[PDB]
Amino acid sequence: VLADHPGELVRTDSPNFLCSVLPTHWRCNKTLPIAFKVVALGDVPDGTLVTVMAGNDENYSAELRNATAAMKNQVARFNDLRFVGRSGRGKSFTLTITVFTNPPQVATYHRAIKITVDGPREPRR
Amino acid sequence: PRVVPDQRSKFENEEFFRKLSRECEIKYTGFRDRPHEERQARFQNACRDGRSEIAFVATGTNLSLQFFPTPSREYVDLEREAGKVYLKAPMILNGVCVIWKGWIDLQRLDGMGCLEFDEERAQQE
DNA sequence: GTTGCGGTTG
DNA sequence: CAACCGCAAC
Repeated sequence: VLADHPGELVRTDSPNFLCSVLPTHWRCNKTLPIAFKVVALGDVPDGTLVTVMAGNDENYSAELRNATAAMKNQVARFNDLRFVGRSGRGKSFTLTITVFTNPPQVATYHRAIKITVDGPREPRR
Repeated sequence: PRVVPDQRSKFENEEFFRKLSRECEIKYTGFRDRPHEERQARFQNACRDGRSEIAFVATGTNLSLQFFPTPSREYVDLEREAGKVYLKAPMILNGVCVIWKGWIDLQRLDGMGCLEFDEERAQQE
């Protein structure tokens, strides 16, 4: 057929997973500009659950929404993943991506995204 | 691939691991919006279910845990000391096999824990 | 439920 | 400047 969907990917801190590129700065509770995806390099059975958690040295555990997804063809696509918790001025969250195989495989993505109440804003006066 | 080619070295050398290899402040991050009493229940229920979510507080590194190699007293230990549960959870973190070991006060819902290099698992990888 | 933008503040 | 708080307009 056509073939073409993972999008823009970056390495995670794990040698077994890549994930979508996230905006550097985004608004809290706001739908992301792309749909967050986790791509597995090594074989991973379909249906394996994948979750996202976030934290940093200021918010030890950020509140998220729709942070669970399932692997289908090596790709776990999140529908509407959102960051609700704030990360702190000049700071960004460290993500924890967990792929539930036995045992689970975990991949972090450091300084992945800064979440603020307003999100990116044009200077203003 | 699931692991990097030299697990032990990654674990003993990268700051990511080193910061987590000595015991430190951890804390249950589940159901953060519910009243504390519930969080206490939720915590234990799920523990008996061989799972839970905890963050290494100082760095904000979050992890979902699976306490299996129903859980065993070896992985979910309730006797050993009262008022708190002792947990063990193997996983592949950023390509290196490790075991997460820590304890949690069943009342405050916080505690101490650290990451331990799991050499047996590593060699089998 | 979403968004953009003014008032403020450190 | 870059946060936060608020909230009018849809």
